[PDB]
Amino acid sequence: DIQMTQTTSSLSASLGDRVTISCRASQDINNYLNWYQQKPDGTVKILIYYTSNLHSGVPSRFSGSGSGTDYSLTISNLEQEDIATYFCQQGNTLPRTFGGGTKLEIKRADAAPTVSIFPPSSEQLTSGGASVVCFLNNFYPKDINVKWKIDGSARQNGVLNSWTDQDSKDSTYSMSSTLTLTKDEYERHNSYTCEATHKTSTSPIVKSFNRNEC
Amino acid sequence: QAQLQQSGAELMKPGASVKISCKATGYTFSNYWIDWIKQRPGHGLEWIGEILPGSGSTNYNEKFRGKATFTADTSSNTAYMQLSSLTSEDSAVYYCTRRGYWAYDFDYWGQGTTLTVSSAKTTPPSVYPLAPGSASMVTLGCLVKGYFPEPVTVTWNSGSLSSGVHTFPAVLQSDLYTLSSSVTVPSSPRPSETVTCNVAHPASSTKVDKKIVPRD
Repeated sequence: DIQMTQTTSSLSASLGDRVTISCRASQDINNYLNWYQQKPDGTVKILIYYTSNLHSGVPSRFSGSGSGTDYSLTISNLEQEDIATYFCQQGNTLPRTFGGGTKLEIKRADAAPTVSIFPPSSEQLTSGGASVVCFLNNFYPKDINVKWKIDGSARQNGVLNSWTDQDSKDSTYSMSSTLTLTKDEYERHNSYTCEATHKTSTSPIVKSFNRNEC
Repeated sequence: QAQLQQSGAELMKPGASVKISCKATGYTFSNYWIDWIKQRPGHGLEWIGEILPGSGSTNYNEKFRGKATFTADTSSNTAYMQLSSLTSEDSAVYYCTRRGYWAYDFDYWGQGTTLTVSSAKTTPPSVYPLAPGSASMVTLGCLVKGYFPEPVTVTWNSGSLSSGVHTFPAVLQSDLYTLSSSVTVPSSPRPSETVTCNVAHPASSTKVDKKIVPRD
């Protein structure tokens, strides 16, 4: 077996920037090192075959060098479509092995999330369940925070979250959060608050609603 | 446009087996070898084995050995991979590829199939609509709760609305998944006009349409 190693597993870079992902091998590979690209949604397409250098009909800003153990793929001009995960893979000995990967991100202006909270639907209440959805969308950087305060109190229980991969048309991220409870406890309070804390506002962007108001 | 139509069965109880299917049309099926790769959500892209359609051939990974077996079929042009003694770790996304003779690269990848080993009863995604509650751009939503196994297909306006849309990965809470999607539009559009998120779920062959209507 041959252990393929990719140094940085994640990489952030600004548009236009050149970028060089390096993949190392357990020993000489006689130059049998390929390069692939897996954008989100699992779609993968090769990039270079034989020890880099060689393409397949893909963009010309992709290239790669490499000798025996140290090869490396290079992106010359970064386009807002190059955001994906890049792997390497030697097809010399057996079994065929891949590197760990390298998620490439495109640094872009710090923005704030657009929040939106939503009350249980008429439909789910009929079923004895109360779920409160809050959306924190199109923000950057990806590190943001979310807290629920029911009638001025704590979350921690009944909240499930879900972050998205960076968008490919505006290098932004978005988060969804869901406070769930039994319709029964939903009716025991009046104020429900989605408190989001990012680093673009020295004060948490807040959305919330009450129950008799509706 | 040479490619490989993939997607075998996605759900079988632990302790049984399946046969992910891989159709490769767009070149001469028996000329080049085929590859089967594995990608568990822990982002590891493991190389399973490889078969040459014309012969019998094969080179398995001394790991998935006994765990996988590559089936021919020169006739229809479809490669197969049966996985047995299935457990929670075989649950992952499997890829089939074509290797290009001369150099050992995988030039054309299929869209991979997602396998789910589990003894959980399939269940219809309950769909509730997310409509703004506090009386330019407004965001609305669809909450798809309690559904197994994956996946579902969420769209807005039979495909007509695709920008300002956001569908978040699901979350297993307790045997059931629950996912939601959001879609933003200019204020004028709604509720001045209709906005409906159609969610699909083959597992239960359920296909629902829920339109967002003012004041919850």
